[PDB]
Amino acid sequence: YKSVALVVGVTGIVGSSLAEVLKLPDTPGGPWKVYGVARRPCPVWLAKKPVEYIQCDVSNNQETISKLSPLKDITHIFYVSWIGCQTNATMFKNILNSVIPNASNLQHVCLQTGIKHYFGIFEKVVPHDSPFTEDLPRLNVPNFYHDLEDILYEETGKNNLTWSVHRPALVFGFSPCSMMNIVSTLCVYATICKHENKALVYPGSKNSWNCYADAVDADLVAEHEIWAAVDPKAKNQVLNCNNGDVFKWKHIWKKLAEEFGIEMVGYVEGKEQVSLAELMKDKDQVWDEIVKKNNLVPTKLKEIAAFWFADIAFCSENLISSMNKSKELGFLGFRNSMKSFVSCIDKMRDYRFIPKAF
Amino acid sequence: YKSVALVVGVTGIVGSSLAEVLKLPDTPGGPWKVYGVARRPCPVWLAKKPVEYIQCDVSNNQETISKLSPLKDITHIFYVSWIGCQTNATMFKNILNSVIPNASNLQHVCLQTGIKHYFGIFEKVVPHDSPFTEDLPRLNVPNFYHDLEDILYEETGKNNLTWSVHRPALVFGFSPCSMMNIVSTLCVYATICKHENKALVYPGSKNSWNCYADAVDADLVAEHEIWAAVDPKAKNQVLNCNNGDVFKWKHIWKKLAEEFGIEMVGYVEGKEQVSLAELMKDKDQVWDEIVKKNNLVPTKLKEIAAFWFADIAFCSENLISSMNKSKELGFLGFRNSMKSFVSCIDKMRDYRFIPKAF
Repeated sequence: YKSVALVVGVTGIVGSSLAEVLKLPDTPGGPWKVYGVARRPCPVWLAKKPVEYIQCDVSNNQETISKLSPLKDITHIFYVSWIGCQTNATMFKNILNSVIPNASNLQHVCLQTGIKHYFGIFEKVVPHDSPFTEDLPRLNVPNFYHDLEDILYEETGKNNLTWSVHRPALVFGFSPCSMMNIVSTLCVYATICKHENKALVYPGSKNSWNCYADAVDADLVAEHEIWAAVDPKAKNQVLNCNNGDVFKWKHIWKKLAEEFGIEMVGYVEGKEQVSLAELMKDKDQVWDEIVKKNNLVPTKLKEIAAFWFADIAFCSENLISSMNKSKELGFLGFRNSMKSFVSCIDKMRDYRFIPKAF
Repeated sequence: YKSVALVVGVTGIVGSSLAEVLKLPDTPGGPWKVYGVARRPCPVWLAKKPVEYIQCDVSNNQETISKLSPLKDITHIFYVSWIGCQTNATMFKNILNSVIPNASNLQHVCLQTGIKHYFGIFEKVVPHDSPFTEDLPRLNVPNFYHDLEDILYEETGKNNLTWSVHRPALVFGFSPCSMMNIVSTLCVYATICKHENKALVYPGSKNSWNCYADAVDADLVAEHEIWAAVDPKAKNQVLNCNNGDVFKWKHIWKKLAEEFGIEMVGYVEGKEQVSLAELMKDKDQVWDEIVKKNNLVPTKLKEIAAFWFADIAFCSENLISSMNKSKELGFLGFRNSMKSFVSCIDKMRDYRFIPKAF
């Protein structure tokens, strides 16, 4: 092995893409050894992969020391755990305190944050307008992402390590474990509609129907993090990560209806946004019956879908981010966002989480 | 010489970029010989370049035959003349009728149209929504661009030639001859404001201030046309061409003010769009005095600026085009649109068409 990755959050959407992409033939930095850390016991999908799984609650300092301090060969840390204050800072500090003193060939720390935390719902002071670039200064408004950056900079600086900060847009992806996942949430809603013989009714705002939006494929995020981990010209940079294009929810919606073979009802002029979370609140038993009727992987509705997260997406606009910095540094990776969305639907079907198309 | 280009419209914004780019070291298809056709006598900027200049009114059939039929060595036609009905069709037909029977090693015809003709101001039948892709079918609405495509397909088909249709977004560029040029128009307005000690007052709509827009650098259009002219995998395709990013007029405006060292007045809530053409209607003499006072290249206001064209830009929105098709075919060329806009300002200054910054 040439390089040794510690993927913190391996069962998450991006973490699961890193485990796969790190193991492909001709991956930069390779051949890679991969340690994958997550709180749950190793999922069956990941047990069959060449990943060394470490079950660890990284919010527990002792346990993090016990399980990560023996891993002497780590060269690259990829901190990609979903970010839901002091707990996120503590988790990241735990990782760095447990590995930095023990891994004598440690080179680089990759920190994943996001363009916006929950679409900016928590952000008095006038915010920066879009298209979002990485050179925009920090505004005097508290931010959990800025607290993690500060720990990265301090710990990498003192220890002669390189750093990256990756700011993914809304992620399109799927793996057998990760929730707070937009495509899964929308596929679940489509599946319920189809089961109940109802149309795929758009519950969102006018503006989110018609505005330009962007996103990022989980695999592209993995490629971008690996690139910044191995390209010396890319190191010690804050870097956005999106698919390189724009889309509209209205087009995703039509595609979604088409893929499920159901009628669409788009935005209806004058009709106000309604909560998808509200529409779905009494559907937990319906979901149980769908799983049974279609022999799906048993999931609970609250585990596979986050309707509240779709609701925020559908009252958001003006959130486009730029890839000019990455491109000007030589990263020309992209995805067709419409093709990426469909590929996630296909993947959920292939893994039996939602019914087949026919 | 390996390849022999006939650049129809060499004094235009894209044509002048093709003449330059076709002559760079290590240009695909090279070394290129370049014939440049335009109606005016050879400009002094272009006389010093290794371009064989052909003065020709291509709307005159006889003259086109007289001047183009002796050019036996042409391999590639680049039809990039500005498109202002029967006249545009006739001009293109003239070119093909004059060259196809005479140029026995002719390979390829590149046809440049646009994403929209004059931002769609001439387009009953419900138009296609954006982001614009090349697979969207033709709608039963007359279109001068569709008439030129039809001639391309018919003439290339019958003669065993390959074709390309390039659909540039709004072009950012500058050369010493071309009008209907957005950056020039805005630099001229900025120059007048500065001369008169007034602020750079935005005269446009609210929506065009705040909406996402896109554009294309003239040099990137040249690179894209050359790529499709030489890459066999790219041939016989309709292909959009933009810089790969998005911007907003509000940000361009601030940049424009900054570059001229003048105060900005942005969009003012409640104030309706006013015509820039109207604001400038009695400025022809003012422009003469600015040229004199700053020793600029002598231009007439009506030749260097098209304020009406800026006015259309500033009541337009929802015109974003996709580069996914080109990227998926392996064309990864891009520009930072904000940097491209500034480079055009720099170029106009360098060539002495507008005053220096200080």
